[PDB]
Amino acid sequence: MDPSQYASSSSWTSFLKSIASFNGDLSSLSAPPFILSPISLTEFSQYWAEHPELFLEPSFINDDNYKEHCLIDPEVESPELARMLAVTKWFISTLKSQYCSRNESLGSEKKPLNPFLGELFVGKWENKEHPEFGETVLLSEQVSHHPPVTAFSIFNDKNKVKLQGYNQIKASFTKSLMLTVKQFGHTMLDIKDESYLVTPPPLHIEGILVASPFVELEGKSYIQSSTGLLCVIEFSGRGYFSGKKNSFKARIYKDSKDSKDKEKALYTISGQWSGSSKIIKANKKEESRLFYDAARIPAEHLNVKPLEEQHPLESRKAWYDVAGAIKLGDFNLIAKTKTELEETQRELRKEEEAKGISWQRRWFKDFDYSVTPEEGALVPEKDDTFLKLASALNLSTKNAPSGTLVGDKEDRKEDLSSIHWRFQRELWDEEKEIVL
Ligand SMILES: C[C@H](CCCC(C)(C)O)[C@H]1CC[C@H]2[C@@H]3CC=C4C[C@@H](O)CC[C@]4(C)[C@H]3CC[C@]12C
Repeated sequence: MDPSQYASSSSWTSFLKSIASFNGDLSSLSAPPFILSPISLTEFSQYWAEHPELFLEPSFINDDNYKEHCLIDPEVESPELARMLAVTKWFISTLKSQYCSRNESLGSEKKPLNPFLGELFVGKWENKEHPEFGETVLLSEQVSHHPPVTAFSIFNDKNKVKLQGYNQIKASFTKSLMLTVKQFGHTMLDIKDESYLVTPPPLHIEGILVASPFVELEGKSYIQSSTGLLCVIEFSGRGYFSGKKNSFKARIYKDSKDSKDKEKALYTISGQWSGSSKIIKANKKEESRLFYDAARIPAEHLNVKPLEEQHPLESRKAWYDVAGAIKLGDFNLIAKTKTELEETQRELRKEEEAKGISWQRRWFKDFDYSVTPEEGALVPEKDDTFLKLASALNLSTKNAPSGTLVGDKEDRKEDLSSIHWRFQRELWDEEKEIVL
């Protein structure tokens, strides 16, 4: 049907009625074919680096050239600050990819494919037009199905820029049918020997009643550097804190302590992350400059090998039949193909249980950060980067919502684990089957 027919359709009405009985698992809802996306969540990891030049920029800034690598402030105080400004610009640049890509390619936000345990998605940004850049690799793996958890790493060996992280969510519907989403997990970016800890923001899905879903961000995100510098990004939409949707205000401080006083902000950035934003240095409001305009720089999609040469665990290869059925809009075929894949997985889980076998993750391992870890689990190292960055930001190391600070209600929750997924580069180095 035409999108103008979605909202009043029998299918959508049935879907909305099933929300009143939501059990916490989004996959239990009856999503009509018109609201389905043929893209799996394991693919979302690619949204962290669709602007290759911004991802790598920090690695080109040093003590001898930093003032030439800060467009909005050729008088920037230090290379550490120039790099924080670059990391902040990169982070803001990821937002349109992360949260607006389906609206552009599908017409609205839609239900992504729920990845199967073990699902992989790999590719690379060859950066052919920039030999100094080198190849940037993406590795994404579904490390959990119950609940869904995606782990990923994006790395550029040539310039020593590496990123790793994981993601999972908890969702709930309000009585007004707003889908509230809390993200869990964090991402770490290493620029040579300098590190940055990034926490994703909470969000909500609007437009459910009218069958035209879209994401709006809320809350805050943090970017804590090993240099002590901290960027605090606050999100809002429509009105109340801004005159337009997809808005934000970011402030960079010398350290976490200073972030307690907005007046101590070294720079203040404001605007729309899906559009343009300006930056002000100190309190010189009369001298604002353009910081980033998402509309001027088209996203660069990574190179993925043809389906013909993909391993059975690779996302597009595995979901091929379902994706085809979704594109055809065939109700019965979508049900048939999806059930075939998911039933096969259920059978595997039951077999492993009967034989006393467990599923082994491929390139990531869960590290128990709790004081009393499981006797067989892996434990963090001495100079763990996450621990030092979390300490500097006074961030909870428990499995609380992303960005939870020590002492917050979520951090004071009883019997809360502290297990975090970490990339094991050695496992990729010794990979014997998967290629790019
Ligand atoms: C599961 C729901 C859709 C449910 C639709 C329904 C209720 C009709 O089935 C989707 C919609 C928006 C999706 C998020 C979009 C962006 C991101 C950022 C990425 O880095 C991690 C995944 C995440 C949080 C998506 C999760 C799934 C979401 C909420």
